[PDB]
Amino acid sequence: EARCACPARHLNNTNGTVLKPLGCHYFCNGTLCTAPDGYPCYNLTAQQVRTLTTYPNTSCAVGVCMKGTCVKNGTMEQCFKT
Amino acid sequence: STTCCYRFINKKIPKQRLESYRRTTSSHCPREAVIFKTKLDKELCADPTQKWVQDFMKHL
Repeated sequence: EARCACPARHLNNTNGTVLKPLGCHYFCNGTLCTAPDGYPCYNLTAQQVRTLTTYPNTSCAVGVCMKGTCVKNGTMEQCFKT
Repeated sequence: STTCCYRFINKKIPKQRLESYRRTTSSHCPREAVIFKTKLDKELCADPTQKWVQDFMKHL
């Protein structure tokens, strides 16, 4: 908990929505942390992750974290890395 | 700019335990946060809606 109170990189988008992480896991200190349930997220396919770049080049599945899984909600966004 | 906080350090950390580092996360992060650093050099996420923090940032 306190250990997982550390910041990590989120992905950006051209949709004017909140930044969102790749999946619901992140690394802090010596802990591999899990985003809180309800936390927004992007669920990208292995292929989508392989081609992820600094500009949008695929439709990114928006999702909600629940016990470490990014459950897709149906919404798609033009996500990208900075 | 894309660094965001998933969770916060709930309890107040005494001023004697924190360094001078301060960074406000993007307004586009799911959760509004300020980042401080402990004297152990650990970056820690803090809720700016906690008077414990507004006091510290004023102190800086």
